[PDB]
Amino acid sequence: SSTVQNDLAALIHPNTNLAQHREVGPLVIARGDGVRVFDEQGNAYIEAMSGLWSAALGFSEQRLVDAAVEQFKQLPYYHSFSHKTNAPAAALAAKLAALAPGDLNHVFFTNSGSEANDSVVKMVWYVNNALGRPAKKKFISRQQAYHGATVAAASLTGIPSMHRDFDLPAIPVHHLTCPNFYRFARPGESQEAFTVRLANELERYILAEGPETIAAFIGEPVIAAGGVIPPPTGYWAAIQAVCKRYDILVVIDEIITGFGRLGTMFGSQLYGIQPDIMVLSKQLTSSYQPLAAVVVSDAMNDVLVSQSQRLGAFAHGLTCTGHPVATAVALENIRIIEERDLVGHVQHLAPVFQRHLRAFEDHPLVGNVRGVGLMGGIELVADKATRQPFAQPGTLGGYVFKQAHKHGLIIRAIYDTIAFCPPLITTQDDIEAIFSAFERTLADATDWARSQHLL
Amino acid sequence: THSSTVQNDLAALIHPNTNLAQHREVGPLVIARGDGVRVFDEQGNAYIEAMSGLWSAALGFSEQRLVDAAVEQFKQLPYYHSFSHKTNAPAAALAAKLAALAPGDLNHVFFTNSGSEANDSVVKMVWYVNNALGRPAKKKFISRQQAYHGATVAAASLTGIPSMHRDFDLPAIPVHHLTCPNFYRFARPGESQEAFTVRLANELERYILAEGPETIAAFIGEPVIAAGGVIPPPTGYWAAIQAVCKRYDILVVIDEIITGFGRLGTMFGSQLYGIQPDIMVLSKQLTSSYQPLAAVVVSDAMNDVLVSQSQRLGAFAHGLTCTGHPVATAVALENIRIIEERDLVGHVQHLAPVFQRHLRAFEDHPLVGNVRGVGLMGGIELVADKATRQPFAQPGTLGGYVFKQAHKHGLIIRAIYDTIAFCPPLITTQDDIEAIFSAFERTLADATDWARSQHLL
Repeated sequence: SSTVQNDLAALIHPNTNLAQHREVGPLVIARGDGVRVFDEQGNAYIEAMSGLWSAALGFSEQRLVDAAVEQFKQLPYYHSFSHKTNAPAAALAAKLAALAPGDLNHVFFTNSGSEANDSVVKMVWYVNNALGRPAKKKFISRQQAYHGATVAAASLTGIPSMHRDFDLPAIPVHHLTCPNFYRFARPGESQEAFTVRLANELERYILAEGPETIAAFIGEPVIAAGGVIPPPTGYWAAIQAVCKRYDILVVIDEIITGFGRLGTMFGSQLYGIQPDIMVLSKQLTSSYQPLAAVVVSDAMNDVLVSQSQRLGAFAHGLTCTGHPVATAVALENIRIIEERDLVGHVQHLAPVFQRHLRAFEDHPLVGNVRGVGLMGGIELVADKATRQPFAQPGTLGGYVFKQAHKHGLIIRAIYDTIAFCPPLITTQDDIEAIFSAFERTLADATDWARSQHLL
Repeated sequence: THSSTVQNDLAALIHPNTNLAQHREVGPLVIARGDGVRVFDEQGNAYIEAMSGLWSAALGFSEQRLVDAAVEQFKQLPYYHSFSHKTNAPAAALAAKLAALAPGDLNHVFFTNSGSEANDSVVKMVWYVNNALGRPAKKKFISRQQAYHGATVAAASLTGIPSMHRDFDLPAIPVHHLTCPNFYRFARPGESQEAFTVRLANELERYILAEGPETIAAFIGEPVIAAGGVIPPPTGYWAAIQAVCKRYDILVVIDEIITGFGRLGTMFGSQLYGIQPDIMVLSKQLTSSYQPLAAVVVSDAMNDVLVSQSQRLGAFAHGLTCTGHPVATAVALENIRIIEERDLVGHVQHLAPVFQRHLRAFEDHPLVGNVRGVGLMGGIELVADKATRQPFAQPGTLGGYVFKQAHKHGLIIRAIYDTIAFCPPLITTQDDIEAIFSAFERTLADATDWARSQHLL
């Protein structure tokens, strides 16, 4: 059987229209090279999304392969239960502690960001039980947030299509307004005034619920999967100021913004966030190995230790927690990012990247352009004057996603917002190639949107 | 002075399933190198890994063919996702291979990284399918005391081991836990195993009728309870449980994350006990843990409802970044190929009688209350009084000693409170078995002296 035939017979795809899949079948990706991937027939595509916002070092970094191979040949697997450990997992924990801001000094490993955020929920409940605060358990998130796919993590997620028919949220979570200035600012309202309203919304909820029942706020510094939405001016100062006055932990999900994506090593630096807990994945390993990390404070670790003293063990763990090959790849991935000063590279490249995005502001299909560092979004709308969404949201974005392949370009459509998140290794020439292909794609999409009567 | 690894670990690493307070005092044991069924620490001490790590390293700790499979895939495509119709050859081939191996019409496969994610995915799929069918009340899960199904919030709610719930506010989804099917512990005086099975089936049916079958979506269970104490089911259990579930249209979810790929002497434990699952979950031996991978295999009927939902909702809005990871799935494919090529299921069938006899040699030992096991899994439960089956005053005190002391005799086992578990790699030889139990004999002698001096008896 062909790969296509194996796929159509047996594979349930994630985040895919499974009915349309029976008709159109899969696109088989066969090979990676730098910022490009190739399908089974040999067609080339510039991967302007780094896959899933994650392949920081591109798709053929032999030094990551080498790190995996070297570890495989010594010890291809061992666990970290019952005091057992391995050298890469311990070295990576120490490295993440050295990189993370403030007293974020203690690291717990998982396979995925979803597991990591599940672990945060469990750790926070555990610590507040240990502290004699058994009521202090509710989480606060936001509309359009993305924090993962497990039952708890997807309850923190605030994208409504990810809740529909899954009975989510299934744990106590409140979702604030999405901090999207373009979409929700009032006529003539400044970004600062929008932030005032968002911060007051958060505090109004805390006071109505009772702060003694609220354990934590979780958020991405920039909302990615929900639409590439940078925060409005002053937002993170205001949110932290509120949370600090109620002993509400600030959990910062850096699974996409971490490791240079915004032009600083962690997005928390750019926005002046001091997290109580920081969550990392994706560019942590360039997704060459499944790995995520939860980084917590000395104070939180001390409570975890006092719990083991009275309960006998920290009764939480995954079979591959601390996997020696996964953590060895991450350690090498970080070393490359530092040795090659890729954070500095993003700083150098971000202006031309952002300029290319904003060149489309006057385009007939474009309602808003936004972006920070090496992440960007171009939101297409049915009417520029009224910011009107399309009658069936995603109709035009879905076309752009498909049609870009014909021009050798992979982007990701978030309904009708076109996302860009290319590898940290992207060059000036790569940027020009991305936008040449996107120009051709958007010209096709203009003909298509007009014929389809979408505008 | 401590090694750099020890210093790094003590400064920064939060350990899973570890006493974090004791860890500050005793520090970590650094495992450095693998060699077949053995591992070596940083000091050069050697250990026969009688647990395959975490019940999982089926091919042992130095199988170069799995390394080769990872390398060959790394050189072509080190990562790509499976969202938005994208796919890769190893994930598609592995899906087809698992569908070919799985019983009945378990023909459709969803990939995750971990068993916990997989069981979380099962919970979501079951709720999704029941909403799709216009049955919004049919959502409750049934599990069992001492079950283990993972560590995420939902999966750990299905887990029935109380220490894994304590201070975590679990269960946190609707679940009911039946009696643990442990004949040694819960049989009445003179009761046969078949009679105990009847009582367990009637317990399940009474619960269903009292709750309302229209509110109950699924039963989940391991064929043999592993992390909960190596507890095989009593005679006829699975036939009886399945019949009740079928009577009330309750899905049967079989968690083969440990029993899968030959552990019990059949490719899947469902064959040994005559289980036909609606959903089967796989991990661990799937890759010998060389790569994080798990799989959910569902029936045609389940898949048809998932497809009808995408028709009306636009997408199956569920997925992990590394779902279907090409390196992880390529390693799993080669792992299965080696199991088949070397007929390791047949090898387990040959080893199992010898292994089980070595376990039962300890039945008459003064510390041993019960010996149990099937295939290449076994457990030796230590008790304070054999006549009354009395647990120890502080459960785990003796088991913890045995765990520590076995290292001194070159042996790694796992203590489940005071039950000693054995689950060696599929590649274990008869010589290896003799070495395991020679070292365990010496450890149990040490423990008998220690238990006496400690006044535990």
